[PDB]
Amino acid sequence: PFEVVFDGAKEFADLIATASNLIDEAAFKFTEEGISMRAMDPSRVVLIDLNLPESIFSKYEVEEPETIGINMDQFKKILKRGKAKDTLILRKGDENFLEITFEGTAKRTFRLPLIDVEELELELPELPFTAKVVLLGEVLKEGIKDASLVSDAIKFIAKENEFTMKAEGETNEVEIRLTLEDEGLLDLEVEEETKSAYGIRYLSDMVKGIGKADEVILRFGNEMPLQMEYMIRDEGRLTFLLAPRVE
Amino acid sequence: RLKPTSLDSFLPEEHINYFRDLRIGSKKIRNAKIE
Repeated sequence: PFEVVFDGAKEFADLIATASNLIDEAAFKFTEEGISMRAMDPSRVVLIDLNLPESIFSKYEVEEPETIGINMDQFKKILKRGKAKDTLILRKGDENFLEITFEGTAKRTFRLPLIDVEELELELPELPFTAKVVLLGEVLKEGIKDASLVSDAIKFIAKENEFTMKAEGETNEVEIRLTLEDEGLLDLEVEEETKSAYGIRYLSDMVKGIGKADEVILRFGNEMPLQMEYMIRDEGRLTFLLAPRVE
Repeated sequence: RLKPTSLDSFLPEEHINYFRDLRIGSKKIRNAKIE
């Protein structure tokens, strides 16, 4: 059982909404260090991994490591009805429900039924990534936006001295090239030349929460999933793993 | 000429089954909620 408090419900709501625009249910594991949410879209094309450390919570009390399972559409419709700086409370008893309490002005409570789930294993087994790219959000966002006008896939190429986002349609082609001389590329580490490709519709959703100045980390491999990590609204780390488009 | 994939092809079978099960669990719980 546990009780957690966060000041500013709609902040917390928005935090959750961003982390979950691709998914329908997630497993939240509560430990001492903090909350780790893990999820997949039903097609199992994207893995979503969110960390919220103890620190960001007014009160944070967790007995033993516990993992609950939530219908995320259900959870969001409850968090929706969260004032701007009411305090948010999340009580978990011994029954498989979660108590969502919003306090301030008028205090209301709701009971969210959980999903039978076993303990979450918190990990992301080291995929043999061969390229690391670190770049500003503004650039990554504009790359995907631009590509979307032209295709529904985008191709990533990392070479020793350039990173390139490539999209080809029936109408035209668009390309973004970065070299270390551009302000938009902070790091480029390429153990061997690496090419892969990804669906835009997925990517578009993944980058929405990213702000123009945030550092984003990309790791991928040849015809391999993309890992994308960034810090979200000064709270914790969001990490996506996205399946590639191949052949 | 670009075929989609899922993570089933890249992640351990056990991890996949977890969210597979989680999803089944989730679809069953679609209705009815207090206060």
